[PDB]
Amino acid sequence: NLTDRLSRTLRNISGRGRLTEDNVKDTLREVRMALLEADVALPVVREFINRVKEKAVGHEVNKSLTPGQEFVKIVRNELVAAMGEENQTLNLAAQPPAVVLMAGLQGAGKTTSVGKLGKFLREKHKKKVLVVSADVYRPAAIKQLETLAEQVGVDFFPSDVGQKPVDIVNAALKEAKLKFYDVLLVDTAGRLHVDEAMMDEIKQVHASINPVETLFVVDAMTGQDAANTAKAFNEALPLTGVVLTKVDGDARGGAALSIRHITGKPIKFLGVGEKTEALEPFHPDRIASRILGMXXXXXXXXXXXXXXXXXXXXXXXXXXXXXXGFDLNDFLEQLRQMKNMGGXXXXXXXXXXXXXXXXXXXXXXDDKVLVRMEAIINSMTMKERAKPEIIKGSRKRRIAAGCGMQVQDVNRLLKQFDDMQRMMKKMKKGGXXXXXXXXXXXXXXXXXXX
Amino acid sequence: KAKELREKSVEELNTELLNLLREQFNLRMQAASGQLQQSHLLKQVRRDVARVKTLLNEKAGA
Amino acid sequence: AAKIRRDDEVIVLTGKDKGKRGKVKNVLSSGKVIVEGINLVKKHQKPVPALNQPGGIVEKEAAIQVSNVAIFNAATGKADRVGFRFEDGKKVRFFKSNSETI
Amino acid sequence: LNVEGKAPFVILMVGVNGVGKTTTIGKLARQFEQQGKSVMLAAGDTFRAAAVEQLQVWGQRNNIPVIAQHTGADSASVIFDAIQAAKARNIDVLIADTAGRLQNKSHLMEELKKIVRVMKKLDVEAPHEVMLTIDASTGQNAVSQAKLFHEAVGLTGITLTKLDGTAKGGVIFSVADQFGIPIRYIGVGERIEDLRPF
Amino acid sequence: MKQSTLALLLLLLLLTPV
Amino acid sequence: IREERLLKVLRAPHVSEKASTAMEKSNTIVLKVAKDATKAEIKAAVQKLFEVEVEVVNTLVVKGKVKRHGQRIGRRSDWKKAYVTLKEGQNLDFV
RNA sequence: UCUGUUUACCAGGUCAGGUCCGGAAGGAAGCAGCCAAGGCAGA
Ligand SMILES: Nc1nc2c(ncn2[C@@H]2O[C@H](COP(=O)(O)OP(=O)(O)NP(=O)(O)O)[C@@H](O)[C@H]2O)c(=O)[nH]1
Ligand SMILES: Nc1nc2c(ncn2[C@@H]2O[C@H](COP(=O)(O)OP(=O)(O)NP(=O)(O)O)[C@@H](O)[C@H]2O)c(=O)[nH]1
Ligand SMILES: [Mg+2]
Ligand SMILES: [Mg+2]
Ligand SMILES: [Mg+2]
Ligand SMILES: [Mg+2]
Ligand SMILES: [Mg+2]
Repeated sequence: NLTDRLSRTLRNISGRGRLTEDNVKDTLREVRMALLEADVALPVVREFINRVKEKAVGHEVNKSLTPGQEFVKIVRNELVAAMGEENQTLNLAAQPPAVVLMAGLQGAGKTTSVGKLGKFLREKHKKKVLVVSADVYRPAAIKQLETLAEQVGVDFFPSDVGQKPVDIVNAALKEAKLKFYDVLLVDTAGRLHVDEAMMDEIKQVHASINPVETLFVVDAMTGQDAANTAKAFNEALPLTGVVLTKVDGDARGGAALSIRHITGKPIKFLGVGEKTEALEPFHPDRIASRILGMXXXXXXXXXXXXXXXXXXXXXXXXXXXXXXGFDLNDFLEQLRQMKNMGGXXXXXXXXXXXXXXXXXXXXXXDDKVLVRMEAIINSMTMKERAKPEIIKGSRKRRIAAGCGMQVQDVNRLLKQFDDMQRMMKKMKKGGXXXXXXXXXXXXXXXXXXX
Repeated sequence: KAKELREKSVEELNTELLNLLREQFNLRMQAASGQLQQSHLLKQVRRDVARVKTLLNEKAGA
Repeated sequence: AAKIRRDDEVIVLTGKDKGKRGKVKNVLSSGKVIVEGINLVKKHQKPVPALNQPGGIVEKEAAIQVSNVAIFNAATGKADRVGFRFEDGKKVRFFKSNSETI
Repeated sequence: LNVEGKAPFVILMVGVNGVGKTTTIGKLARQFEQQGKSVMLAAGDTFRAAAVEQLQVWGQRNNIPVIAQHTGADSASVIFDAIQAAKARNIDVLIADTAGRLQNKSHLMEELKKIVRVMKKLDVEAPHEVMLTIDASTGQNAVSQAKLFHEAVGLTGITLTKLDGTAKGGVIFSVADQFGIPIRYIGVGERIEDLRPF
Repeated sequence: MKQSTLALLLLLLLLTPV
Repeated sequence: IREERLLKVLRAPHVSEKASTAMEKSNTIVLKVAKDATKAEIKAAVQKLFEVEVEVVNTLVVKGKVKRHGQRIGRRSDWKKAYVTLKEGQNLDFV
């Protein structure tokens, strides 16, 4: 949670006019102690913050002379170029065959990441995927891959602990070339970088498969040893890329920076939940912005994921509002669809303009509130949903009693639907550019918060 | 302040005052763009200016 | 020359809280003080979405006239009245009964 | 650690994803069976793919009964019934697994709390032990892990794993300084004999 | 598409602070 | 001119649809300036402080509206607006 | 004696969603949708 420390830091800087180099210094020190609190590659903390120090001395901006915009912009863009220079769109280069391996320390997230890639590339590539587990060591690891593969709808190549990993992956590659697959995901056992028999074993594995891609998997909570791990794995194995996992934790995962300092290999993907859908393309703009608290890249990516899962359902709510007008039917459809894409952190990060006025500790529980709405509007007869104005006291007693909640809550939800009804009408009558530009941010006077 | 400023020559005061004006300009430029969180800053600088000026005078006056 | 100050432990002479003791949060200009656990009122708050303020009945602490609170002597366990003397060159407060400094 | 005198003595295992909970449970199971204790296992990870099977395989290897349920079932349930089968077989120690969860998710922390409440409702005195598993490659983020985990389930102990690696696991110092939570064991490999006393 | 962004953006959003 | 005067001229960026329109289409920015400043001094002050090239500065004076607060009739203060033409050359942006 | 149709909570059954108890095992009150049904108009 750098944003607590980095917020006091870079926000402190963004206050003071024509800042002395001393609070510049102190702020750098707090970024250092902040990344030190994040257990990111402590020597690489020192290096990074020395770089930020040298960069932050002589900048001038006519737009706004504020040095805090300079520290925020510098820390951002510098973490950006050090983390691979805005590589989101690029990802991995696809050839008609592709063979990718997942390697790294015990428990970093390799098996999970393999299935995430499977799902993601299954969606984007429109092609066929085969996966295989080279892990004969961890109990039930193969079964884990089989389960994940069955869940993501990806062909699974069987293997058991009684075999040799080389023979297994050789068989897998053979079957794959025979059955005309393209993307191949090979999940390997977790291993210490200082374990020679294992590292040799998978040097042999790589030698047998001849992969186009070797991906090192990093827990974002990985410590100072990262630079030592990445190098080791890059010296024997050598890796062509990096995946950074568990970024949904408060760990800042700048260890990958060390990993990208030694290796020089791009970081392709951000693991952002425990679910298969949780593979994101990595992007330094997104991780650095995510740290800083306000983001333009993650705003366009969460509005484009919301718009992708909600396209046919907002066109279903727009067709029913074209025929019967806006009802609790079109609203309820909006509710279930809205509950399926639901998350709060990907929503507040999309809007920096509203988060500048309100506390960043603001959270509505979407899983709670949304499903509550679905439930309450599941307690209405179809006439009350298509004709909401007839909902009365006894009706709200009935609705409140049906879902096992309070009448006040139902009042609140019908209030919400009232506001969204109005908004639907205002959107209907006015031109899109006028209705979007005429929205007012009200202060009861320019004096703030009152 | 004002003991601190008192021990500086007229020139360094004249470099200080211009600095303060640049800072002031920048600050109200921020406040005008609605990007300003701490408002306590305007008053800080707006008053410091006066301090400086009030010295320049007495260094010329006597 | 102000007798009752922040963080003094006081005892309440008058009102529904008569006899209760507590700690001073702050003072107000009008001669009113606000004391810990003292003079709770039940206030109704219209829920405010900007401050993420829920609604409901908030028990809050309402200002009490400073004439009504006495500085609590911990030595004697009694309410006291206060006076001023000069010790060192500094102006200091003391209890009238045992004439000991604070 | 003293596991003596309870029917059973129940130990809850907590920690974030991938730290070594399920393997550690295996190791402890061995360690205490070596001391003549009768031990059984709760697979309290009913969430992650093969999270129960993995422990069941460990218990199969160690001849230690593992209570098990379906994927999608309740973890706390398997833990309770595990305490019950534990009592039924007249054993000293049950070791309750839990699904990995990031400490800052904070609903899952509440899931752990629920588990605790469960073990409380079977045996009024249990669990007497809550142990947090920390990875050695981890660090000052595991400070915060110790914070939300201790704030949640009231940890009585800590086991640091993967100390056979190059990582010194120094973050312990900052944790133990803060919460005064005693370090119990250090995991030094992936086999059953790889547990050591701190 | 547009109407998606329009609707759901200030739907989710406008629901949170208002 | 003296620089000390300059830094006192330009109050604030003027934000509105007309403003945005000219800024995009004709390459022109819109300023609230001190009531007494002149085209000379505004040309000078932009060219100096934003360090970009001014072509010409057109101005007008806005009479403040008349308002009522609690029956009382007040008068919002006057002020001066300046349309400031930059040559196609420079590209002025809000970061 | 059959057809359409309607009839929010306050006849009945199923009772999704959600919600109470429990750790679970599982029960449970029951909104909505469906079916009788209350009818009636037409026969
Ligand atoms: N919250 C969260 N959990 C993740 C993420 N990626 C993986 N995990 C989780 O972390 C744990 C370890 O993942 P797993 O795939 O077994 O890692 P592994 O590297 O294959 N382990 P091993 O080295 O034993 O083979 C699993 O609980 C899993 O669900 C992520 O991006 N976010
Ligand atoms: N080298 C080494 N590896 C260990 C040690 N302890 C556990 N591991 C390993 O780390 C990986 C994850 O272990 P596991 O027991 O599945 O961890 P978990 O915390 O139960 N994972 P989840 O949160 O997904 O349930 C396994 O490969 C395992 O062999 C250790 O002391 N040393
Ligand atoms: Mg694995
Ligand atoms: Mg486990
Ligand atoms: Mg002209
Ligand atoms: Mg004119
Ligand atoms: Mg006036």
